[PDB]
Amino acid sequence: RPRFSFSIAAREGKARTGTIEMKRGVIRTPAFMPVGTAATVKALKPETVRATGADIILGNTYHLMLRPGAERIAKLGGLHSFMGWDRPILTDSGGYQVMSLSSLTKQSEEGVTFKSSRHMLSPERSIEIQHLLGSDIVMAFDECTPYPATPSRAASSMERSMRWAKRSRDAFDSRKEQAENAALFGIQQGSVFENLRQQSADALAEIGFDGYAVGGLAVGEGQDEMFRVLDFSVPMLPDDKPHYLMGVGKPDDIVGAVERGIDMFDCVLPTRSGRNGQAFTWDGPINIRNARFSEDLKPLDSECHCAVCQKWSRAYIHHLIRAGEILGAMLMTEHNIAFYQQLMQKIRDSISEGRFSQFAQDFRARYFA
Amino acid sequence: RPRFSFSIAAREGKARTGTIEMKRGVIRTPAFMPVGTAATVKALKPETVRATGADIILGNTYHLMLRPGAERIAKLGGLHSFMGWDRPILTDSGGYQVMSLSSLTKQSEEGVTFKSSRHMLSPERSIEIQHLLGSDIVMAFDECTPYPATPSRAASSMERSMRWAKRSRDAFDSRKEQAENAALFGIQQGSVFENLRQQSADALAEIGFDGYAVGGLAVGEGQDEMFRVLDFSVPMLPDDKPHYLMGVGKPDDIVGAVERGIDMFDCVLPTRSGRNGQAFTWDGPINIRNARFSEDLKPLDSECHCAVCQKWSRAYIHHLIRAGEILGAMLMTEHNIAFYQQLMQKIRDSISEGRFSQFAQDFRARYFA
Ligand SMILES: Nc1nc2cc3nc(NCCc4ccccc4)[nH]c3cc2c(=O)[nH]1
Ligand SMILES: Nc1nc2cc3nc(NCCc4ccccc4)[nH]c3cc2c(=O)[nH]1
Ligand SMILES: [Cl-]
Ligand SMILES: [Cl-]
Ligand SMILES: [Zn+2]
Ligand SMILES: [Zn+2]
Repeated sequence: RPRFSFSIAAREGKARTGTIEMKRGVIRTPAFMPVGTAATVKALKPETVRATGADIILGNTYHLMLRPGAERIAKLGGLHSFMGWDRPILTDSGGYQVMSLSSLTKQSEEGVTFKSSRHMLSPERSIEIQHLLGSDIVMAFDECTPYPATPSRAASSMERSMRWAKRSRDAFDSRKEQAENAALFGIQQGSVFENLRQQSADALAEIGFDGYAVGGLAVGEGQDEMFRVLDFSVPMLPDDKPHYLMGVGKPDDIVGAVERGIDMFDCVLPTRSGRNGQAFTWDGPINIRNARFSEDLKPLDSECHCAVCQKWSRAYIHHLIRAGEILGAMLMTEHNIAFYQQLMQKIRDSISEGRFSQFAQDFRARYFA
Repeated sequence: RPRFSFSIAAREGKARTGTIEMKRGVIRTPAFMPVGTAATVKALKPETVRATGADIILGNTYHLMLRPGAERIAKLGGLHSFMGWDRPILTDSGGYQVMSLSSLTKQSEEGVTFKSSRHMLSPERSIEIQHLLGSDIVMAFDECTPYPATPSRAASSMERSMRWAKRSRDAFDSRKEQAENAALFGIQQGSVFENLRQQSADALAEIGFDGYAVGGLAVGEGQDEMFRVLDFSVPMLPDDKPHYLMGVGKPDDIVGAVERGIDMFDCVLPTRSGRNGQAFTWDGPINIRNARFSEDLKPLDSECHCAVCQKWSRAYIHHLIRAGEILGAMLMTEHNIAFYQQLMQKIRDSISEGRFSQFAQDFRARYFA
């Protein structure tokens, strides 16, 4: 098995489908990564995550460095062994979460100091933490520019991120075992500004990465604006490497992003909203807590192939979620993650068959009916 | 498959091992029933409950009549279909839970009126609710005498329970489909008083039941007293029918109760304490939240055959429970229920082999070391 090999099997417009081969497994693209922030995809055993179709999951440098700790996880055998997921794991670098979740932060050229306990993150420390975790796809340490931002503020922020991208590249390359067994992705910044996105793409390509994330989106800009930025931003990235849209998103966001050349996604929506009673269906989301479901014997979704829809009724799941029962969170989450994976499968198949445009149209007409 | 057939395969002293054959499955005795009060064994899919070795689970008339409702469950196809457990279910009659959980209660010869919403329970209504649920083993509607009680108060209480036992018998027998497909257990009362326990046993035997529960224990009396009462109470029950000790208990309680002739048990301890961080092991319970487990790579128990102990470390489960993660509750609960089932299996095998006395001694020496 290779360290990292991306092959594009088919295209339709800007959309691509293919595979990333890595030592711990193959990732089918476009891919959705369930989020496992605290070394667990919430309410699911890893075997269940796999059974839904997931090829890779996401972990977080920020959360794990605090609890249970990076050195501790390494001492225990690495993140894969610790949580019982033996397939690829992508870890975010901490750059977004530190600014989102920390009470106090101090930003400088060196990195970010923060209070959880006082800690520091820098390109070097982030790469080392991800090494200790045993991440298969390592993200460069970046700065997610707040939205909105003035052109000048976006520029200075993006430029720092690019300097941090080079430092990330160097730290990764200095660690032989990491460079031989893992991959490193760069993160494009530049807010909503075309010239800055271009400068960022140029800087990242000059350094060279295994894949390229579009950072700084899904930060409150809304779908229209996100799509507008993707329209010009994705073509700036190297065509022959994967394109990863961080933190996206709703099913319609995913479809539109694939139409614009994105290959990889992660989002807490299916897990979090599952726990909250929202189930995804081909006819749009439903809230299972609604009284209309109290005696509904149909499964959550009429076409869904998941184990939950094969066995339990809306009425039962309605009862569980109303009662605050853990099994309710389990079943809703398994269904939602399975729904997301089936969406990705339909996307892959339709691109492979040259009918993705029709799929996107059919999907939207029904989902938003 | 027969409606209800109890066969005793082996004995040692007062202990027995055997089988109850019912239409939905065989129950190996002595048996432990996981508790599924809200139509779910908390944090476990039914397939997982079965994988641990459970032959039968317990449901509750009181909880289900309130939420989601007995007529509703019947309309949806019955409790088995609703929750996805196709094997036997025993339902308590509501007599204990109504007095334990209701804010206001009014007791009379007719039954008990209570506030959850105002509701009523009587022998007739209880049997009908259990019919609507589709219970395989139906409990008579009784009164659990508070502890301590004066001899006279215990007597009047037990006598009412016996009148209610006859009414339960008659209501059950009047419902052809229930009488043909389910079994009915009577419940012995009489507090801690030998003469009252005898009068209760005589009354129940005169009426005739498929099995006999020892009621009115595990109500704060402590193990020494519970064992003292079991010493004289169990021999009063018909030898050729199952003996069910309601609400018991800790592993040592179960072993001692089997030594005294009990065949069936139910308790929330393995599930509830699992969620709270207590794991059962052959060397006694441990609290997985304790810092001493933070880097412990051993499984919860060194001998346990469960899926949790085959895959995950104490260190990981410690992290999950500390983090408030749902997977922590899932794994702890699966292990604890599996532990209880392995205890029952060891009990059955040792009685079968005529070495139960030695097992009880060995178990206690190690568990309490
Ligand atoms: N390193 C790095 N990580 C990121 C994570 C993100 N996540 C998002 N969006 C998440 C939005 C969101 C929040 C709650 C529920 C659903 C979706 N945007 C993000 C941007 C970045 C980024 O620029 N750099
Ligand atoms: N119908 C009926 N049901 C009962 C349920 C019981 N449950 C118990 N004990 C439970 C004690 C308990 C409580 C919390 C955690 C563990 C154990 N004693 C019980 C007695 C009766 C009884 O006499 N009649
Ligand atoms: Cl989540
Ligand atoms: Cl429980
Ligand atoms: Zn489903
Ligand atoms: Zn175990």
